[PDB]
Amino acid sequence: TLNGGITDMLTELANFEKNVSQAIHKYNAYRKAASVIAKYPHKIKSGAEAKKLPGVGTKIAEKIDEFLATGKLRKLEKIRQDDTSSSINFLTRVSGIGPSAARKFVDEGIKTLEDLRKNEDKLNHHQRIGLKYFGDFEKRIPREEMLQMQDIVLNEVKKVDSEYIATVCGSFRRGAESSGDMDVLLTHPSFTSESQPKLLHQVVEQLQKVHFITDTLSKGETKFMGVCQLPSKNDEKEYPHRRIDIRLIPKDQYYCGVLYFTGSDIFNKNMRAHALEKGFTINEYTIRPLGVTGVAGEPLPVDSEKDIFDYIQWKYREPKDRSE
DNA sequence: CCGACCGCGCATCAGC
DNA sequence: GCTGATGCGC
DNA sequence: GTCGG
Ligand SMILES: Nc1nc(C[C@H]2C[C@H](O)[C@@H](COP(=O)(O)OP(=O)(O)OP(=O)(O)O)O2)c(NC=O)c(=O)[nH]1
Ligand SMILES: [Ca+2]
Ligand SMILES: [Ca+2]
Ligand SMILES: [Ca+2]
Ligand code: NA
Ligand code: NA
Repeated sequence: TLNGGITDMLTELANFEKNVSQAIHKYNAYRKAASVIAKYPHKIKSGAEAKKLPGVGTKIAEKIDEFLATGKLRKLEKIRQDDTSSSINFLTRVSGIGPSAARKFVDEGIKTLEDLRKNEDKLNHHQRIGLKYFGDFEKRIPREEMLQMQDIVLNEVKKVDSEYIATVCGSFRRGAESSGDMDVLLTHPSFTSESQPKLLHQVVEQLQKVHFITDTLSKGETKFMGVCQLPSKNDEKEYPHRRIDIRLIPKDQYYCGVLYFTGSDIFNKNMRAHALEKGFTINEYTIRPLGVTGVAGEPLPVDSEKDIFDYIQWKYREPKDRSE
């Protein structure tokens, strides 16, 4: 919490730009600034000092000097006191309510969870589920629970067909102590770029059959987004409901997918910048060679995460060591 | 100065 | 009925 | 809002 007041302020400004101004690039600018400042190992003494960090520019340096001298930001103070902005900001915490729906709801006097619960007819299916689990979806997931969730998913997937490959990615695969949701990448040897039906559906159905998956936000042939819950013992309290995504990826793009969806964002960026310096380009699907004039060639064969590191002559980085 | 800032799968809607 | 645009999440 | 061409 060296500069926790500054990072809190920048995050509040970010959330305002995202939810109220509908300016996703300023949201990400403020987020970027807050991240580098949370990494900085000194209590910032001036805006000029922070401005030396990448992502901190002139207007953020100005806000830091105001916050340092006064302990507050009058832009934020006015925003907090604006009832419309505060209601729009709150409503976007419902999964499925974005800035457009939030503003539309607030315009017609729908401002609170109660107002939403009163107006289920004006909600689409996703929004109804987000409202249903409003508190649960904002809880984090302890790693011990993730581990238990991974066991169910891998086991039920194996039960459908032994040849499925399922990998839990995101912050969990990087070894985090808690996760926000569960990210599952699924493949099968029979599904390639140049190619069985219902491959995702059968896994989703089996997980519903054992009452692990409890709700569906969206589902198609390659991506499922829904809700799941660990089973409870007959004497203890039930578990929170959890967000879970399952994506079906072709096997020849699978390990590029695992690489991408493990992250982190900073690590992917560093790994792709290094790939370029070696004459390769990595995206979420493929690694391709670069010709002399920057033309990408055909995708290279990838049987594992390690193959990707080998191509660019990088020693394998363990998922836990991929924070950057 | 000024354009880019990831962009795609799914759900939903406006227009044909 | 269809297609393309958009909101949303990530 | 920040960055870079
Ligand atoms: N789960 C998920 N992630 C991404 C983004 C990629 C790049 C990112 O470094 C990596 C993990 O991002 P994610 O939002 O899952 O964050 P994570 O590190 O898992 O933290 P948390 O979810 O809070 O536990 O996946 C997606 N694609 C685009 O954003 C996606 O559809 N689903
Ligand atoms: Ca995640
Ligand atoms: Ca609950
Ligand atoms: Ca993408
Ligand atoms: Na939302
Ligand atoms: Na997330």
